[PDB]
Amino acid sequence: AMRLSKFFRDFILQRKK
Repeated sequence: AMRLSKFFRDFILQRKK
């Protein structure tokens, strides 16, 4: 699974507004 996928995703979800 990893915490990577979510991690930069957590970057992503804020980038997409």
